[PDB]
Amino acid sequence: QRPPVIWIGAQECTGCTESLLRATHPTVENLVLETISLEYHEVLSAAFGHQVEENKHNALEKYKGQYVLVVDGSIPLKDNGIYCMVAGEPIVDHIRKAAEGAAAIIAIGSCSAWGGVAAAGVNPTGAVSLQEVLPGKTVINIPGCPPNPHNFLATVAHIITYGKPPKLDDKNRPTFAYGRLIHEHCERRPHFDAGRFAKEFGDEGHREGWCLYHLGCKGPETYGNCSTLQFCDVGGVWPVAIGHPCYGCNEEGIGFHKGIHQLANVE
Amino acid sequence: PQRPPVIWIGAQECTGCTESLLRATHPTVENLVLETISLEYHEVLSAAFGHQVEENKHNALEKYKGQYVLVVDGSIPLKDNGIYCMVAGEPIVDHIRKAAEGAAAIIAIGSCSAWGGVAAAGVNPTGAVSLQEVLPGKTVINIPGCPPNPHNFLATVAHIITYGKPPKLDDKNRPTFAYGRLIHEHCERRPHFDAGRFAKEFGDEGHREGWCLYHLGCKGPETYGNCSTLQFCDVGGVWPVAIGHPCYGCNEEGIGFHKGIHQLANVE
Amino acid sequence: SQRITIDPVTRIEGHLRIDCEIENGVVSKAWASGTMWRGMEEIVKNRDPRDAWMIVQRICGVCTTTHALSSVRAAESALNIDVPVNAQYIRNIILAAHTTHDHIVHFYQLSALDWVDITSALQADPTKASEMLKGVSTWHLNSPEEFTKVQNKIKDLVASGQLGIFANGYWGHPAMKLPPEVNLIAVAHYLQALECQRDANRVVALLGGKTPHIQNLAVGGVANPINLDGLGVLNLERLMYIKSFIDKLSDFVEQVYKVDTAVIAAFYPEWLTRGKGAVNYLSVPEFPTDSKNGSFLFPGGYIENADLSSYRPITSHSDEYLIKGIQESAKHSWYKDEAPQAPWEGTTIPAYDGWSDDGKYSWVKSPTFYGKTVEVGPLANMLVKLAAGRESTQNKLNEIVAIYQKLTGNTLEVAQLHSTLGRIIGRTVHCCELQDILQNQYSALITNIGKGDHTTFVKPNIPATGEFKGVGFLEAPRGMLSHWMVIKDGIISNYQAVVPSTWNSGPRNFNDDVGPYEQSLVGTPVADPNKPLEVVRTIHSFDPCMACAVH
Amino acid sequence: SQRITIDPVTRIEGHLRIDCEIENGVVSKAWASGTMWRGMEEIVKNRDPRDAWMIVQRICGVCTTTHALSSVRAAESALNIDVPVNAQYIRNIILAAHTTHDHIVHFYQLSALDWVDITSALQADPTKASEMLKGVSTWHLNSPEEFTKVQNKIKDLVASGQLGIFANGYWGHPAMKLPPEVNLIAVAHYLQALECQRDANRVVALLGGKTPHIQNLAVGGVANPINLDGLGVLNLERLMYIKSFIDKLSDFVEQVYKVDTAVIAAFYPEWLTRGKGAVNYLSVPEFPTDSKNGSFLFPGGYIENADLSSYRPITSHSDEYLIKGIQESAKHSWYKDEAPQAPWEGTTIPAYDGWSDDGKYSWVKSPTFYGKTVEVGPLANMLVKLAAGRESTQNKLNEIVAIYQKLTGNTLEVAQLHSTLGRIIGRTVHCCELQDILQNQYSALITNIGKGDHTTFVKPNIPATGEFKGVGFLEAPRGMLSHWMVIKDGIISNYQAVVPSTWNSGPRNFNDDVGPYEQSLVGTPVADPNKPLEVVRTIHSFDPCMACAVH
Ligand code: SF4
Ligand code: SF4
Ligand code: SF4
Ligand code: SF4
Ligand code: FCO
Ligand code: FCO
Ligand code: F3S
Ligand code: F3S
Ligand SMILES: [Mg+2]
Ligand SMILES: [Mg+2]
Ligand SMILES: [Mg+2]
Ligand code: NI
Ligand code: NI
Repeated sequence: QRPPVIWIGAQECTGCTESLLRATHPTVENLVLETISLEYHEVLSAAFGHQVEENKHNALEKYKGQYVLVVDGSIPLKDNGIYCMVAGEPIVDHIRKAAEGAAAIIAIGSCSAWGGVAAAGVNPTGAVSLQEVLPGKTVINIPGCPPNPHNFLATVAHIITYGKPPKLDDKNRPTFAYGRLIHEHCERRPHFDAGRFAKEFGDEGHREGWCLYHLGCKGPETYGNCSTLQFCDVGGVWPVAIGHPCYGCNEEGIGFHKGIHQLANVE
Repeated sequence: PQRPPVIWIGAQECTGCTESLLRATHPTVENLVLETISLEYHEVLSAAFGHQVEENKHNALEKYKGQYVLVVDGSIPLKDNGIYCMVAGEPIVDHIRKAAEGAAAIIAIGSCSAWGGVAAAGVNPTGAVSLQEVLPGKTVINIPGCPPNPHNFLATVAHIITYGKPPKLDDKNRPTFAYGRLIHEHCERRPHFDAGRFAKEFGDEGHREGWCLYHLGCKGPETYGNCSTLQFCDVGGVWPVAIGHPCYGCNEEGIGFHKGIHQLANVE
Repeated sequence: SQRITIDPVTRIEGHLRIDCEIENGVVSKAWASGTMWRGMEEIVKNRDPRDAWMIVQRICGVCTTTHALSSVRAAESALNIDVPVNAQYIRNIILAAHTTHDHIVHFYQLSALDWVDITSALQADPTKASEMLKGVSTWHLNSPEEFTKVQNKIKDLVASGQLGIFANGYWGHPAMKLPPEVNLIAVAHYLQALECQRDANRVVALLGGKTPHIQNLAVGGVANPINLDGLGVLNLERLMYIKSFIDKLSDFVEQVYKVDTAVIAAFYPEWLTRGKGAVNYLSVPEFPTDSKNGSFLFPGGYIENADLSSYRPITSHSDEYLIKGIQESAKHSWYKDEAPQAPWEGTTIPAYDGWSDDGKYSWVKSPTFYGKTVEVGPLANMLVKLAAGRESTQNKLNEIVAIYQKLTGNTLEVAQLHSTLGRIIGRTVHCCELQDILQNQYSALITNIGKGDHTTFVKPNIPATGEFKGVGFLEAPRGMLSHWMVIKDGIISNYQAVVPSTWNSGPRNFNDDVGPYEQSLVGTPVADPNKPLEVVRTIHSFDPCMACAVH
Repeated sequence: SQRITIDPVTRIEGHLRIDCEIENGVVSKAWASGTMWRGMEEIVKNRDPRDAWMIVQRICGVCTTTHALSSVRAAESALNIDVPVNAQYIRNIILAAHTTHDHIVHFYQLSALDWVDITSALQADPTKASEMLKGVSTWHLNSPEEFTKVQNKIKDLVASGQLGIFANGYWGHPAMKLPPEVNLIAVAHYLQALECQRDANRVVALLGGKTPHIQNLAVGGVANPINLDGLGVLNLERLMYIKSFIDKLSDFVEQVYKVDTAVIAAFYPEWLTRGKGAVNYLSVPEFPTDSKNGSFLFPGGYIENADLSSYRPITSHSDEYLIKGIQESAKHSWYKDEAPQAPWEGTTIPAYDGWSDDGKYSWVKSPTFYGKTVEVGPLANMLVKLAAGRESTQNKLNEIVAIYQKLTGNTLEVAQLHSTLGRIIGRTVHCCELQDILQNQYSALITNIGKGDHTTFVKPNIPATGEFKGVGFLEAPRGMLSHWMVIKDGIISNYQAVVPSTWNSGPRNFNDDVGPYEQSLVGTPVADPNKPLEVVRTIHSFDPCMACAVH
């Protein structure tokens, strides 16, 4: 028997699910066949409509107290929740019901972790975070837009393998992935230190792999593991390594708030 | 289509430089030998042995005169008239000088052929020297490391094939794309260095938080290479420092195999 | 007769509700409803034009890359910027590799379980299954041994009593027509597909900096620093790595996906006679290869009343005929302003009043082209290519038809492509032709770098006064995408996205005309109204993306 | 008689010359010669004991990891350090995964072209080839389609006129006995092998920091920082990654390598009756799992005169019987001191005087165990395991024999393992059992970390005066390895490596007794003395590593 997981998408772009299709340890096929039982996920479920609704209810009863609940996307509270309606009911209600019986609750992605892009600017739909919708519950936050999928998978594995969540910071983010500023573990720090800065994409310094601070890099104010774990498990692939500043997508008040080329505050 | 010919001669080699190729992914060793090049001589993989493989060498040197890339791993021992490495009854230095005569390009892969390496270290029992030292009239492209990331070699070969000339080289004839910068001038633990956050012993708290390894003897400050960026094995996040061990300076003459693991580097 | 609701529709991107009236076992009328809105157009407003792409990329994570690219193209359109050719090659490789991933995942992970019964696969003889593909495919992973491994995984899943994503599927449904052996073949291919799509996205990641959500674009070109001799930048070693993944895509695409497309058609030939959504089709040209945002590798055009012979070519993203035709209405949508709006003058003012069959029933707007309803996406794209006389497209379609003929003894005519299966076929053809796009553009990049051109970025200037309008067109996996940006006093004063799934999924329009999803369902036989598999088959053929449709 | 020289012997590590006297087409006498020396023992002298491992690892890059591990074990022996159990788990995973790579490459890339004729493979019927393996293997990549792809690669290579590594091979030689179909099977497996060995080394890299030449050891334990909650260190994500590669090895090992071993034996049964190198065998126990450098997963022992029933178990790396038995002579080697030397008292003084049949003819020394010649390596290691009654080893051999029986109708007895093919079989059995070592030690590590033990390193103290001595044993891919370190006034005053290929390849000893390579060749039929394939077949079975043998 494999540990049950219930995944509900709110105001999601599906990028957080799509992260799983890049994963290698486990791959998505090994995740769903070997590591977990994915009891509800609308992107992959064979069942639709009334049949998939049955699966949800069956799973909530059968696995009460045992399942991991995962939510991607923000939860819109404006106008009584009507900005995201599934089977005729506000998504906030589906989420609160599923949270009642959850052994652990995970907000995957910046949207569910802190509102993200969906809650930015004038916030048209009154989008909020999963934690805000579940004030009485401990929500594990795995931010990023989307996070490296292993930030999520290794959190789930810790719960399964050792019976408890990984250590968390004071935003309930796992320390193994979010315990340090990108700029406090970035391979271009020597260039920063020496005043060796890209000024425009395609200039000489940029073409020598210099620091991207003056292009608006938000590494100095963003917690994450983008410089170390990086992305896609091919080696050497993260925004800065490719030539673009960090935008702060992990970090509330940075990504989707500050302009790309706006300079970060350095501690 | 015809593939560009390569002749590979091992001198005082441990075979790690060849073995690097079996970790490569772009190209994989099977695609290297079937699609990218024609590997006309390599003793580790050649079906032919003895007199037959000797014929292959001679035939290749004649047929591809002026066209082939010559590659050497290992140091070349000059002490006692070359007898510390004898193949088919002749000193390896002679085989190498002969093959160099017709080479379009000449590559020392690994620290041993690049600058003598471990084999030439300390008392240097066999009077081991670098490829460049045995070929004073030739431009030798040096691809150091013990062994280098195989793509440091493969991308150099690809540049020669694709664009008809070597990649840009530094004043040690090392390709700049791989050896153009100190490891410490592109190391992700520089912030920790800068803050005085240092591992003091393996297994201590700082070490277990991924702090800088300077005080464990990291030679990143005096070693040129791409270990922090390209890293190794194409899995992501794998190089000595990332795994928890200081750079030993294996790329760099006078560092690797000279300084102790725990001896401190000079910082510029 | 009766009224059914399918909510949620699964195995799509996003939140979709489908309602159907059924009369005498056949759908008589349908409603498509996007049930989630974010207001991404409003979120991006009032910002610097350069910042838009990183925000609006988050319209969708399935069709990641596409909104980013459309956004920078829109800004470049407004500002009159000619993108460096290297930046085009890189943009093109990303889009082509992304779309490869996208299409493979759609056919297998999203669509196959409409046509494939995993339970029936347990009864298959693996050897017979393998034998069925002799002379049909040269794929190296169709052995009885492969099929046995796959069958045992299904066996173990079922035995565990934890079906998960497979629970309560349509196993045994009368519309399921594959023999056990072909069901097993499909499940094996479903699992193999996951490796191929992973390789496609490794291409994307090495140029984009990650995927989902690339981070290498700019208004003015790309952030990739081309330097063959540079450490830490886009050098020959990194390019070789990209190439190694490009080369891993073709075999699966050609020997599995393409073949399975013909196989499904062969067993479900009635599905070539239903699921027609429109008589008009639009696509834009794609993959520009010159220094002036043109010279596209793929052609675009407009087909009216299904007449390929008199289609109108579109060879430029500045084509005023295309630009001037496009409007959107919110008469039957949950927005305030209902009259058709050109997107430069568009508004997006929420006005939710609940569901009404005759009133507002969707967050999706209703696009028209010169007042007509239009289908976009792979069917449109293939038909336009056939109308253009594109030999590569006719040849690739012919290969699929040749397999179908081998299996059935029948041929396919163009008339039969205006269907659920025709739509699926168009997508497959696209995936196949994209492999040549990748080879072509990788080669172009290597060659251009060799001539000494390492330019990737032209820094924009943005006047602090004046009003400038720009449109960025892109032929996305699900069809023609357009981002419409108005700049006034240096900032975005209006932003409107008109997205392919908006065209196809949009509700009844200003004249109460029916959009493609709604039209395609009329006449769908439904054996069991409680389990309307037949409806979902047709809807899935459009590859719905509702985060896209609504934004 | 006729005199032949094979120089260089290819498809080994390092520089080897083999000479043979042939009488009426049978080898009557042989000489093995290591023709390259570096003096690695002298290079490492007069250094801090902690520095040795990074230097002496470079004895060999084929058996990378092994000299590094033996060196730290030797220093730990001298200093009386008990290695933390987590350090043992990590060392064990590296060694097991390394050896997996090593053995796979030996069977395919180094050995197969002695037995396999690529020209003949061009004549194969791929379907017949696939059919031959029904009920012999469940491997998923034995389809006719796979075999056809492989056959076409060979065809294209031959047609190119550039055979490269395949040029002037022993195609059509009378000793080549495989039918076209089995030749094609082997070439397919040769190419597939390269992916499996790559996955094995991904395991090694993630713990070692790279491979070749790991960089995670220390005198005192390992440099890996265990912290499940740490960024940039060995956390659960990294461990999961390691596990993903561990899991990818088994199927190829079990369904291809193991099966091919039986297939080669089935077609070459005469090779079970020649190539006996010795009557005595040694192996050391390996993979310690306690906190005191003991509790090995694999047993060791000494077999005398081929009598398993009376073998002597070795269960400790501190075994005085083992330690005191080992000596080396340079009577027929190019060193000055000729009398047998215990390695703590060893010298390595070069004294090259050219080749002489009756004098000195090798850079390899001549090891003895209590004055006897001994074979080390996988044959020794298997025989010792069988003598120990290790069920896992008997079961794994029985599986190989069952396949052989299916193909030939015959069984194999232990007497037939004292042979070229027995030696190959021992290596295969080792590779198979190592997969269980990997699973076992990964689980042990995860469990131990879960109990709160994150310790990895015990810092040594090294007295600045006094003279003291240590020995590090390791069961390497090619057999028992020992590093012998004497420390005086805090630095290395003597360093002697006695390496498995030293045992096997060593020349005639102090009493002119013949070592395993030289003995194994007596009786070898040679059809064509110009092309002595038969000789190379037997020599290759020992997996020669001459950088190892000589150092
Ligand atoms: S966090 Fe980013 S990727 Fe995930 S749902 Fe939100 S917008 Fe999409
Ligand atoms: S500003 Fe950005 S690129 Fe520069 S060192 Fe900091 S995180 Fe790295
Ligand atoms: S450079 Fe290192 S890996 Fe290469 S031959 Fe020398 S010792 Fe071996
Ligand atoms: S001393 Fe070593 S670990 Fe520290 S910043 Fe420099 S190269 Fe990195
Ligand atoms: N493809 C795609 Fe997404 C949709 N519809 C966009 O654009
Ligand atoms: N295996 C190995 Fe190398 C040899 N002989 C060592 O030790
Ligand atoms: S934009 Fe996001 S993905 Fe990492 S590099 Fe910055 S936190
Ligand atoms: S020891 Fe060598 S492999 Fe790189 S990290 Fe230092 S140069
Ligand atoms: Mg500029
Ligand atoms: Mg819109
Ligand atoms: Mg020795
Ligand atoms: Ni989309
Ligand atoms: Ni070796």
